[PDB]
Amino acid sequence: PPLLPARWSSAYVSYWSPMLPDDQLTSGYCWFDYERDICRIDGLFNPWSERDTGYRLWMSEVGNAASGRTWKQKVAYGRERTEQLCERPLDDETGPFAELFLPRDVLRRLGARHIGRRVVLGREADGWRYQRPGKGPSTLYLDAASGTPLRMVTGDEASRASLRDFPNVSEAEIPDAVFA
Amino acid sequence: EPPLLPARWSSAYVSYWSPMLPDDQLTSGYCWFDYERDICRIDGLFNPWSERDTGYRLWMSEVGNAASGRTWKQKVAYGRERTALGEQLCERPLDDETGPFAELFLPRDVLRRLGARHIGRRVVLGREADGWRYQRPGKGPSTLYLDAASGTPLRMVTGDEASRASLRDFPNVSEAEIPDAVFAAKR
Ligand SMILES: O=C(O)C(=O)Cc1ccccc1
Ligand SMILES: O=C(O)C(=O)Cc1ccccc1
Ligand SMILES: O=C(O)C(=O)Cc1ccccc1
Ligand SMILES: O=C(O)C(=O)Cc1ccccc1
Repeated sequence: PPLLPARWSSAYVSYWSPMLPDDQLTSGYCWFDYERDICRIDGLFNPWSERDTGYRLWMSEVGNAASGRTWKQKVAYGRERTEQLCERPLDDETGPFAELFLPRDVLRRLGARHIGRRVVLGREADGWRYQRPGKGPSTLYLDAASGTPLRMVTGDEASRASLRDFPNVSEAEIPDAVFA
Repeated sequence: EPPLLPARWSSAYVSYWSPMLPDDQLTSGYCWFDYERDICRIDGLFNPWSERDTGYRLWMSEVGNAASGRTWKQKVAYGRERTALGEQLCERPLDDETGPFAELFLPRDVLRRLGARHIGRRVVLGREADGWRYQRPGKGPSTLYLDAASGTPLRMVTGDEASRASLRDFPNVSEAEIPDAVFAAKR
């Protein structure tokens, strides 16, 4: 069971299997620096009920596993009738952060098994299935050559699951300012 | 007289429409602009995009070099597929695309060269902002809202909001140096 790359950043595409009528397809960008033990994710939050809250949330989250504190910048997009979107930002938020969203050693700590191989985003990929504890199964697809992440499946794709795709992973230097 | 845009700026963006019509999408992504390099990068689900006419929803990363007059697009198609499970999304990378690129999506001097007037101040994204209104000759009006203290972009309005406009918001603009690799134009 392999590690993830020491640092990576990618656009991401986030969706569901199956796609139910109120499921959203979204995008953003994310950064994971495992040396600093820190990540950042910018995008429209998925899932988020506009039905129950009255709005769609855009979020930028900086999760610092070294200090155990996350920081969130938030904007709300509400629907009004005059039919328009009403932008309002919410308070910044902090709270506990036990580990990164994908810990570098996740496949070793949760005892992943190799389920086989799948073409994902036009690349050949290793499927690594592992059980989140008291939460359910997950599959992480790693590029079967470079070892960088292609797709993150949270749940069982055969019944119900979140999917996050990473189409342009860069393993390059991340400037300090990104995690300011 | 209107200001120049910041020499370099990058931000998450949220992209939408006024008014929101049935097929209109709210999307998000990230964008980088370097005016000394005469280059820009935008990553996101393309908005607007006709899934009805094409068969899919497009995610794209585009690098547009106004200096070399060339663009590079990385493309991934998300298609709907009927399945035993109801239906599911199928990702399909398309070929990378290259081609001509005339000018940056938001040129630094755009307010100056297109003769923008100061129409007032407004709070945009919780910040006091200056509104600059101008005409894109042969196309329609625009308003660009700039942070009134820092001069950075906050909201780009393409069209007239009270009838039909696209809105792009920039909630976390950074004036930090942009590493060269961001504009590498390889997946
Ligand atoms: O799974 C997703 O698509 C998300 O919503 C992740 C996320 C986390 C923090 C800020 C924005 C998006
Ligand atoms: O574990 C989560 O809750 C996540 O949001 C994971 C994730 C990772 C990368 C981009 C978006 C979401
Ligand atoms: O206005 C938008 O929301 C866009 O779609 C801009 C864009 C340009 C190039 C790649 C991705 C998104
Ligand atoms: O004018 C356009 O066509 C654009 O795409 C402008 C833009 C600027 C910043 C982020 C996304 C799109």
